[PDB]
Amino acid sequence: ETLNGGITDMLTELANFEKNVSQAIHKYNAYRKAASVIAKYPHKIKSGAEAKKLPGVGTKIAEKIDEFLATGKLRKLEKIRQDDTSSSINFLTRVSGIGPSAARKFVDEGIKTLEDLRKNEDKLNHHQRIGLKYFGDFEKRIPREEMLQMQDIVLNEVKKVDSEYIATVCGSFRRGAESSGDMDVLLTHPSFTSESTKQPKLLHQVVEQLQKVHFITDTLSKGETKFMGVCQLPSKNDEKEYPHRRIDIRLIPKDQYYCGVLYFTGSDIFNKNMRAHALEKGFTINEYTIRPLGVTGVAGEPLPVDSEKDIFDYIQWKYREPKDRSE
DNA sequence: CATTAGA
DNA sequence: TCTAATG
Ligand code: NA
Ligand code: NA
Ligand SMILES: [Zn+2]
Ligand SMILES: [Zn+2]
Ligand SMILES: [Zn+2]
Repeated sequence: ETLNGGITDMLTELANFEKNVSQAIHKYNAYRKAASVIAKYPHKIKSGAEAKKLPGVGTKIAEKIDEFLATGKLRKLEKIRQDDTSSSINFLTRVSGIGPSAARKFVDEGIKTLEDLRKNEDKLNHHQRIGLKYFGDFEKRIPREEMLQMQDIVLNEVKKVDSEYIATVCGSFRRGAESSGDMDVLLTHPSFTSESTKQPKLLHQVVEQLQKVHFITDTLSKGETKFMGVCQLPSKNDEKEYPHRRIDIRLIPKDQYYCGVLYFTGSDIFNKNMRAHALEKGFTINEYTIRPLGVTGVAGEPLPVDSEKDIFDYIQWKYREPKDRSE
């Protein structure tokens, strides 16, 4: 956690680089498991050979481990870090919609900068166009203060549209968080569950309302259950317009709402921990349900959930407010 | 690990 | 159809 820190950090840098700059899923996979185990190792690694005894650590990494222990650096790391091509890919990739694949491509053609991106907006698809457009605004955290206004809006419209809608804003924001990255709204409705062969309109009506009053300003991807756009609080009385925010809305079969809400609310750690617990308690938890375990090794039969409670009850835990879902 | 664009 | 990108 701090004993194997640089080691695991160097390893991750290395890993990540294989994967993006080059396309060596293998090495890239190498560094990762390695970085994974040395991370667990409960002792201060004092040398390569010592490391080496680890599962996943072979001679290559061992060597890196030595150089790094020996001199506080690494050559390949120094080299990479400097490498303009690689720097370039790492950067382009920051545009929402630009992944490694495309990043490499552009570079190839020679678009290495944000400005390059501009004169070449033609080479870019819709998503990427929007990502380019709100590059600054997207990089910005969302102050909770704003979160409350946004939530405020979405709730009112949702409701005006149909009163049968149930929406919950998940994420860190749900957990108390001072700021958040984007708004996640989980939605479900009664007339829509596991069976009841869809009802696309259900998601669409709402998106439509939202855009209607100018909350949603762009569509990154809209399908029949997941809408991915951009929103913005009305830039009030001039002098201060708001930053364009990322928003995601998902439609859920009402019969698997709370599992989902449970899930998305996190945190990753509360999850895993909540999940690990369900197991002893003789169950299984996932993004959509909770099924009792059966001795034959496994089992199914999706238990009926009416609120975040029932799930707790099931695994017979203490209801933990979202606020304290931290781990 | 699942959903959407796109070519 | 696959393969990318977001989560
Ligand atoms: Na080994
Ligand atoms: Na990106
Ligand atoms: Zn020790
Ligand atoms: Zn989020
Ligand atoms: Zn999100």
